[PDB]
Amino acid sequence: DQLTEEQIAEFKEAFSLFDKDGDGTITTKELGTVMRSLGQNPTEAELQDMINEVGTIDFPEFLTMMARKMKDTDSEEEIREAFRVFDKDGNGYISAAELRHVMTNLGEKLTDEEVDEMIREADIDGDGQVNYEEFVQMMTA
Amino acid sequence: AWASLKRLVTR
Ligand SMILES: [Ca+2]
Ligand SMILES: [Ca+2]
Repeated sequence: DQLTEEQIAEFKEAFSLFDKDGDGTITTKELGTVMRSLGQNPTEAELQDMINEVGTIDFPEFLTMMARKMKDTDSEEEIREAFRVFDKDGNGYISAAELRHVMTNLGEKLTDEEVDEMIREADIDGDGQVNYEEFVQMMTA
Repeated sequence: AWASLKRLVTR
Protein backbone atom coordinates (compact mmCIF):
# COMPACT_ATOMS: atom_id res chain seq x y z
CA ASP A 1 0.00 0.00 0.00
CA GLN A 2 2.57 2.53 1.22
CA LEU A 3 6.05 2.24 2.68
CA THR A 4 6.42 1.35 6.34
CA GLU A 5 8.62 3.29 8.76
CA GLU A 6 11.23 0.52 8.57
CA GLN A 7 11.25 0.54 4.76
CA ILE A 8 11.69 4.33 4.75
CA ALA A 9 14.60 4.02 7.19
CA GLU A 10 16.23 1.35 5.03
CA PHE A 11 15.79 3.41 1.84
CA LYS A 12 17.25 6.48 3.57
CA GLU A 13 20.22 4.48 4.81
CA ALA A 14 21.01 3.22 1.31
CA PHE A 15 20.54 6.68 -0.26
CA SER A 16 22.75 8.36 2.34
CA LEU A 17 25.68 6.14 1.39
CA PHE A 18 26.02 8.22 -1.78
CA ASP A 19 25.14 11.60 -0.19
CA LYS A 20 28.68 12.39 0.94
CA ASP A 21 28.08 15.97 2.18
CA GLY A 22 24.75 15.12 3.85
CA ASP A 23 22.83 17.65 1.79
CA GLY A 24 19.94 15.29 0.95
CA THR A 25 20.90 14.65 -2.69
CA ILE A 26 22.60 12.11 -4.87
CA THR A 27 23.62 12.61 -8.47
CA THR A 28 21.50 11.27 -11.32
CA LYS A 29 24.40 8.93 -12.21
CA GLU A 30 24.17 7.46 -8.69
CA LEU A 31 20.43 6.69 -8.89
CA GLY A 32 20.95 3.29 -10.53
CA THR A 33 23.56 2.26 -7.98
CA VAL A 34 21.26 3.18 -5.06
CA MET A 35 18.31 1.41 -6.65
CA ARG A 36 20.35 -1.75 -7.19
CA SER A 37 21.52 -1.69 -3.56
CA LEU A 38 17.81 -1.87 -2.69
CA GLY A 39 17.13 -4.88 -4.92
CA GLN A 40 15.66 -2.91 -7.83
CA ASN A 41 16.95 -3.87 -11.28
CA PRO A 42 16.00 -0.89 -13.46
CA THR A 43 16.80 -0.90 -17.13
CA GLU A 44 18.60 2.10 -18.59
CA ALA A 45 15.25 3.23 -20.07
CA GLU A 46 13.49 2.86 -16.71
CA LEU A 47 16.19 4.94 -14.99
CA GLN A 48 16.09 7.69 -17.56
CA ASP A 49 12.30 7.80 -17.35
CA MET A 50 12.46 8.25 -13.58
CA ILE A 51 15.12 10.95 -13.95
CA ASN A 52 13.09 12.74 -16.63
CA GLU A 53 9.93 12.56 -14.51
CA VAL A 54 11.59 14.95 -12.04
CA GLY A 55 21.95 16.85 -12.21
CA THR A 56 20.80 15.68 -8.78
CA ILE A 57 17.94 13.75 -7.19
CA ASP A 58 16.76 14.79 -3.76
CA PHE A 59 15.64 12.31 -1.16
CA PRO A 60 11.90 13.16 -1.20
CA GLU A 61 11.86 12.64 -5.01
CA PHE A 62 13.72 9.35 -4.63
CA LEU A 63 11.38 8.15 -1.89
CA THR A 64 8.37 8.97 -4.06
CA MET A 65 9.95 6.98 -6.95
CA MET A 66 10.57 4.02 -4.63
CA ALA A 67 7.05 4.06 -3.19
CA ARG A 68 5.61 3.91 -6.72
CA LYS A 69 7.93 1.08 -7.79
CA MET A 70 7.07 -0.91 -4.68
CA LYS A 71 3.30 -0.53 -5.12
CA ASP A 72 2.99 -0.92 -8.89
CA THR A 73 5.51 -3.67 -9.75
CA ASP A 74 4.11 -7.19 -9.70
CA SER A 75 5.22 -8.93 -6.48
CA GLU A 76 6.57 -12.03 -8.27
CA GLU A 77 8.55 -9.78 -10.62
CA GLU A 78 9.95 -7.81 -7.66
CA ILE A 79 11.41 -11.05 -6.30
CA ARG A 80 12.83 -12.08 -9.70
CA GLU A 81 14.47 -8.66 -10.13
CA ALA A 82 15.99 -8.63 -6.65
CA PHE A 83 17.42 -12.11 -7.21
CA ARG A 84 18.92 -10.96 -10.53
CA VAL A 85 20.71 -8.01 -8.86
CA PHE A 86 21.96 -9.97 -5.88
CA ASP A 87 23.22 -12.88 -8.05
CA LYS A 88 26.06 -10.68 -9.22
CA ASP A 89 27.64 -13.13 -11.67
CA GLY A 90 24.28 -14.40 -12.94
CA ASN A 91 25.09 -18.07 -12.33
CA GLY A 92 21.72 -18.80 -10.66
CA TYR A 93 22.99 -18.87 -7.06
CA ILE A 94 23.57 -16.20 -4.42
CA SER A 95 26.88 -17.17 -2.80
CA ALA A 96 27.94 -16.21 0.73
CA ALA A 97 30.34 -13.69 -0.84
CA GLU A 98 27.63 -12.14 -2.99
CA LEU A 99 25.32 -11.93 0.01
CA ARG A 100 28.00 -10.28 2.17
CA HIS A 101 28.32 -7.60 -0.52
CA VAL A 102 24.55 -7.12 -0.70
CA MET A 103 24.32 -6.55 3.04
CA THR A 104 27.31 -4.20 3.02
CA ASN A 105 25.82 -2.23 0.11
CA LEU A 106 22.57 -1.76 2.07
CA GLY A 107 24.66 -0.10 4.77
CA GLU A 108 24.59 -2.94 7.27
CA LYS A 109 27.60 -4.15 9.27
CA LEU A 110 26.88 -7.85 9.65
CA THR A 111 29.60 -10.25 10.63
CA ASP A 112 30.62 -12.95 8.17
CA GLU A 113 29.07 -15.49 10.54
CA GLU A 114 25.74 -13.59 10.52
CA VAL A 115 25.68 -13.76 6.72
CA ASP A 116 26.49 -17.49 6.85
CA GLU A 117 23.47 -17.86 9.12
CA MET A 118 21.33 -16.04 6.52
CA ILE A 119 22.51 -18.59 3.96
CA ARG A 120 21.79 -21.53 6.23
CA GLU A 121 18.25 -20.34 6.97
CA ALA A 122 17.48 -20.16 3.25
CA ASP A 123 19.51 -23.13 1.97
CA ILE A 124 17.05 -26.01 1.67
CA ASP A 125 19.10 -28.34 -0.55
CA GLY A 126 22.31 -28.03 1.48
CA ASP A 127 24.67 -26.69 -1.22
CA GLY A 128 25.62 -23.61 0.81
CA GLN A 129 24.16 -21.09 -1.64
CA VAL A 130 20.73 -19.64 -2.32
CA ASN A 131 19.04 -20.48 -5.61
CA TYR A 132 16.00 -18.71 -7.00
CA GLU A 133 13.29 -20.83 -5.38
CA GLU A 134 15.09 -20.74 -2.03
CA PHE A 135 15.02 -16.95 -2.37
CA VAL A 136 11.31 -17.00 -3.31
CA GLN A 137 10.59 -19.08 -0.21
CA MET A 138 12.30 -16.45 1.97
CA MET A 139 10.84 -13.44 0.18
CA THR A 140 7.22 -14.67 0.07
CA ALA A 141 6.98 -14.98 3.87
CA ALA B 1 18.10 -12.29 9.60
CA TRP B 2 16.12 -11.80 6.37
CA ALA B 3 13.91 -8.91 7.48
CA SER B 4 15.92 -6.24 5.70
CA LEU B 5 15.77 -8.13 2.38
CA LYS B 6 12.08 -9.00 2.77
CA ARG B 7 11.33 -5.27 3.15
CA LEU B 8 12.66 -4.72 -0.39
CA VAL B 9 9.58 -6.35 -1.99
CA THR B 10 5.83 -6.49 -1.41
CA ARG B 11 3.85 -9.68 -0.76
CA1 LIG C 1 26.05 -15.97 -8.15
CA1 LIG D 1 20.79 -24.03 -1.87
